[PDB]
Amino acid sequence: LQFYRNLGKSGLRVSCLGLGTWVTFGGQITDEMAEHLMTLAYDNGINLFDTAEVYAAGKAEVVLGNIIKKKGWRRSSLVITTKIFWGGKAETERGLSRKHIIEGLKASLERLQLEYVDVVFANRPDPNTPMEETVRAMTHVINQGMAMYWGTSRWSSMEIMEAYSVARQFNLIPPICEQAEYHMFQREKVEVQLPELFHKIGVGAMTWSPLACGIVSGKYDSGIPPYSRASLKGYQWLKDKILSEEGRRQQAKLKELQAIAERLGCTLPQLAIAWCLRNEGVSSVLLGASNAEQLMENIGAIQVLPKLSSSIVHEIDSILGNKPYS
Amino acid sequence: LQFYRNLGKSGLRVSCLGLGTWVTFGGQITDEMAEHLMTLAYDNGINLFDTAEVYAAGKAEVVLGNIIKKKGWRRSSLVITTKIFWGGKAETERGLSRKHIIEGLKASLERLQLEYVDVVFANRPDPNTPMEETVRAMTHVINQGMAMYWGTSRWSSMEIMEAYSVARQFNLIPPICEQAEYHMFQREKVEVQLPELFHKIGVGAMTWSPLACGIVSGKYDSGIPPYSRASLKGYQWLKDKILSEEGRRQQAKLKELQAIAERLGCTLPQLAIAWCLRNEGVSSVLLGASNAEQLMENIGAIQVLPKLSSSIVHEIDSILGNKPYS
Amino acid sequence: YPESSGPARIIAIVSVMVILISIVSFCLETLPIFRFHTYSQTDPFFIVETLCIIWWSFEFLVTNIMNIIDIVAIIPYYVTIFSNKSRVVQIFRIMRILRIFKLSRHSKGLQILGQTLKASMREL
Amino acid sequence: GLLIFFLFIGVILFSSAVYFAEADERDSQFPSIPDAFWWAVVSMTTVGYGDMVPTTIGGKIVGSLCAIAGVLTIALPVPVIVSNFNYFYHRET
Amino acid sequence: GLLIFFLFIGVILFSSAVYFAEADERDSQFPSIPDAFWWAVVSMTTVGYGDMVPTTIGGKIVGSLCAIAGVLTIALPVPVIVSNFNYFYHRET
Ligand SMILES: NC(=O)c1ccc[n+]([C@@H]2O[C@H](COP(=O)([O-])OP(=O)(O)OC[C@H]3O[C@@H](n4cnc5c(N)ncnc54)[C@H](OP(=O)(O)O)[C@@H]3O)[C@@H](O)[C@H]2O)c1
Ligand SMILES: NC(=O)c1ccc[n+]([C@@H]2O[C@H](COP(=O)([O-])OP(=O)(O)OC[C@H]3O[C@@H](n4cnc5c(N)ncnc54)[C@H](OP(=O)(O)O)[C@@H]3O)[C@@H](O)[C@H]2O)c1
Repeated sequence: LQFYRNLGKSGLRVSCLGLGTWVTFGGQITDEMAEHLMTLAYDNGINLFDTAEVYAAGKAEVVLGNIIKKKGWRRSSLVITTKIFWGGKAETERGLSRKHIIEGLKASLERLQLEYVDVVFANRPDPNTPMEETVRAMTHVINQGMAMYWGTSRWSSMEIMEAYSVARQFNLIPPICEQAEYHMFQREKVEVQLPELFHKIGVGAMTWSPLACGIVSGKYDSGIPPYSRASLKGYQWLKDKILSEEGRRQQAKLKELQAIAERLGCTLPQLAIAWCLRNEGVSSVLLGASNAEQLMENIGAIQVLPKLSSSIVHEIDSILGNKPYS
Repeated sequence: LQFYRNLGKSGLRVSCLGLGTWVTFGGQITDEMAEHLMTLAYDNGINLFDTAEVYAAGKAEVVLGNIIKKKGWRRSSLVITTKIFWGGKAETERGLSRKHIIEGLKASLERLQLEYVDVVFANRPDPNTPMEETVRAMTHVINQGMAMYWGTSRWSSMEIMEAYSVARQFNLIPPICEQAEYHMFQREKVEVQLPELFHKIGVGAMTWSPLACGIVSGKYDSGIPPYSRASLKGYQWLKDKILSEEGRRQQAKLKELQAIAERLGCTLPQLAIAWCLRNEGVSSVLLGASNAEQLMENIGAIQVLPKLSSSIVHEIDSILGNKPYS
Repeated sequence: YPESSGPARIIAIVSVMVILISIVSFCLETLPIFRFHTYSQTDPFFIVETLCIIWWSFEFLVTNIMNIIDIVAIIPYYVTIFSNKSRVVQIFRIMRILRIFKLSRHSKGLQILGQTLKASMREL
Repeated sequence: GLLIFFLFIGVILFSSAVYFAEADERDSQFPSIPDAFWWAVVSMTTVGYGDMVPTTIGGKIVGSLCAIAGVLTIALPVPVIVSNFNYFYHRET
Repeated sequence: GLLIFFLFIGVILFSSAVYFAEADERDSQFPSIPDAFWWAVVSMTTVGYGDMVPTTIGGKIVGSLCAIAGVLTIALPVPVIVSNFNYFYHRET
C-alpha cells in the first residue's frame, strides 16, 4: 500500500521497487533499451537504481550515468547505489581494504559522471581485511561526500553486527542496509537472520533476484526460450540450474503457484515479487528486466501486495515446502 | 609459496618482494636503467615501491614518478610508499612535527606527481616531538587523502606501542607497519622485538637491506669490485665496513653459506633473501638493484622459500652463530 | 586521364570514395570505442581497408609526383606486414595519412596550391 | 568551396599528427583523431579557445605549424571573394 | 555601418544555432540566445577568450563555421576603409 518506504531505519526513502543493471546494462541490452527502461521506471515513481563496478567491466555504470545526464533528471530525486569489491585483475584491485574502497568508489563515480552515490555497498565480505579498516573507509568516503550512506552485501548477520559494534566503538558510521538474495527458493537469511538486526540496530534489507534470474517467472516451464538469460553466452551455469533435477522439481512447483496467481488475479512474476515485499524487514526489491514489457508488467506487483493474506501466504509455504525453521 | 601477503594485519596486499630506490634512482643509475628495473619488476608481479624525500635530495621520487607516468600503469595496481624526516637544511624542515609531516608529504607527492602514496613512513623516531602530535599528523594526512596508511621506520617496539596506544586514546589511526633493517648479520629487532607486536596489535614488518648493501651477495669475497656500491663516491663508510676485521670475519662465513646455497640449488643472494621471508612476521623485503641482471636473479628467492626447512635454518644459525637470545 | 570521355571518366568516382572513405576509416581507428599480437595489432578496420589496399595496387600498374601519391598510398602498409613474431613501424602508420593527398588527382584547386607552394619556397 | 576543402585537408591532416604525438600520454587532451578536429579548426582560424591544447613537445611543434598553416590556408581563396565584394559594392554605387 | 550590420547578422544568426544545438545539455554554456551573443562576437573576431565554448558536437560544428564566417564577414567592408586611409595618409604627405 505504501509505495515509498525507509531503507532500514535510515531517513532515506526508496521506492519499494528498484531497477538493477546486472547482466543487462552495457551487456545484454542496447543503450536505447536501457534508456527506455530507466525512463519507464523513473516516470512510474521508481527512484532506486543499483549497479556495480563489476558489471560489464564497468560499462553498466557508464550507461546508467549516460542516461541520467541525458534525461537531465534532478540528482536529488534519484537514489543511485553502487557496489564495490571486484575492481580489477591486480591484487590490490579487489576486496574491502581502505585502498580499494576509495579507489574503487572514486572510479565508479567517474564512470557514473556523478559527484556521489546515495549508498555504497561492500559487494561481499572480506576476511582478509579487519572490520575496523573497512568501517573507517566507508565512513571516510561518506565524510568526503562521495557517498551518503553505506551498506553490506552477502554478509552474515554476525559480520553485520561486527561492523555495527566496531562503528559504535570508534564513533564511526554504521551500515544501514544489507543486499541479500531473496526469492521463493532462497529464503533462509532474509526470514531468519535479518529480522533481528532490523529490530535491534535498524538495518534493513534490499533484496535482489526476486525472480531467481527469471526462473520464477515461469518462462522455462518447457525448455530454454531463445534470447532468455539462460541462453546467453556466459550463463551456462544458469542453464544447468534450470535443467537439473532440482531445476525440474522447482518448475513443477511454479505450476502449483500459477493457480495462486490466478486466484489473486495477477501473473506469476507479480506474485513472486509482491511475495518478497510482504515482510516489513524488506525495504525494497531490486528488479531485473531485459525489455519494456517485462518492466511494465512487474511493477504491477504493487497491486498484489494487499491481497497476500495469511491464508494465501500459508498456502504458498505449503506449495514451496521450504519455509525456514524459525 | 604465497606471492602476495598482507602488510601486517591491514587489508593492504603487497608482493613479498618490493623494489627500493635508495642510492640507485636519481643517483647511481641512469633513468633508462631505472625504467628498465621498474618495468621488469612490475611485469613480474611486484607491486611495492619504496622511496624517500631524503634520497638524492628528492631526485629519486622524481624519477620514480616519471616512470609511473610514462608507463601509464593503473595507480590502483601500485603501492607506492615514501618516507619522511629529512626534508631540508632548515630547522623546521626535519623531524616528525605536524608542520613537517604535512609539508614534507605534500612536497614528496608533488615530486611523485601522484595525488597520494599508499603508505607514508616516519623515516625514524623523533624524541623532540610528542607522540600525540605525530599520530595526529599521520592521521590528518590520511583523512586528507594524501596517504592510505602510515608506518614507522627504525622505531623501538616501545615507541611503536606508544603510537598505538596514543591512537586508541584519541580515536586516531594506528600505524600498520615498521620498516626494519634485516639480514643475516642484523637480526635482533625483527626476530625478538617485533614478533610480539605482530600478534598483539597486528603491526607487520617490511624489512630493508636484505643483502646488507650487497655485502651478503658475496661480490666482496676478494676485494672491492669496480662500480660496486662500496666503490661509489660517498660510500667510504661501506668500504671501511667491508675491509674491517669484522668485515673479514663476515666474508669468511658467506663462504660457509655458499655450500648451503648449493645444496638448496640456488645462489647466495637468493638464499639470503628467502631467509628473510621465512618468518610470518615479515610482510615484505625491499630489494635493491643497480642493474637488470641483479633484479632478475634476486626474484628467484621465491623458489627457495619452500626449501628453508628447520634443518636448513638451524644449520644457517650455526654458521652465523648469532641467533638472537630469545 | 579520367574525364577522357565519361566512361573512363567515372572511373574517377570509384577512386574518390576509395579515399573520401579511406580517410573516414583511418580516423575511426583512433576512436576509444574501437580500441604482443594486440599490443602491436580479422577486424573491419582491416577489412574494408584492404578492400581497397589492393584496389590501389591495381591502378598502381595500370616517375612523377602525382603518381607517388599512390605508391606511398600503399607503401607503409606492406612494410610492417613484414619478423619479430614475439618505436619502429610507428613511423609508418602515421604515414598512412598521406593517403589524403591522393585527392589532388581530382582536386584542381588542390593541385593549384601545389605549385603555388614550390613557386613560393623562398617565401615560406 | 576551395576554402572549405583546404581547411578539411589541413584539419584531418593536423588532427592526426597531434594525436600520434600525444597518443602516449597520461594527459593527452586528444581521446582520438576525430576529437582533435575541434582543436584543429580552432587553431587554424586563430581563435585559441584553450579548451584543448598540446601538452607534449611533439604536439606543440605540430600545433605551431597548424597555426601558421592556418593563416596561409585561409589567406588564399579569401582575397578573391574580397575582390568580388570590392566590385559589386561600388558597381551598385 | 555595413561591417556592423553584417556582424549583427552573423551574431544573431550563429548565437541561435549554437543554442538549439546545446539546448539539450547538462553542461550547455548557453543559458539562452542573448547569452551566446558574447560567444558569437568573440568567435567571429577570432579573439577566443574561452570563457564560453561549445561542448557538444552540433555546437562545435556550428562554431567551426562561426569562426570561418567571422573572417569573411569582417574581411569585406574593411578593405575599403583600408584604402580610404591608404589615400588620405599619402595625400596629406
Ligand atoms: N548484491 C548483489 O551481489 C547482487 C547480485 C545479483 C543481482 N543484484 C541486483 O539485483 C538486480 C536484479 O537481479 P536479477 O536481474 O537477477 O533479477 P530477477 O528479477 O531475478 O531476474 C530479472 C530477469 O528475469 C527475466 N524477467 C524479468 N521479468 C520477467 C517477466 N515479467 N517475464 C519474463 N521474464 C522476466 C529477465 O531475463 P531474460 O528476459 O533475459 O530471460 C530479467 O533480466 C540486479 O540487476 C542487480 O542490480 C545484486
Ligand atoms: N627504512 C629505511 O630507513 C631504509 C634504509 C635503507 C634502505 N631502505 C629501503 O630498502 C631498499 C633496499 O636497500 P638496499 O639497496 O640496501 O638493499 P640490499 O639488498 O642490501 O642491497 C642491494 C644492492 O646490493 C647489490 N646487489 C643486489 N643484488 C645483487 C646480486 N644479485 N649480485 C650482486 N650484487 C647485488 C647492488 O649494489 P651494487 O651493484 O651497486 O654493488 C644493489 O644496489 C632501499 O632501496 C630502500 O627503498 C630503507
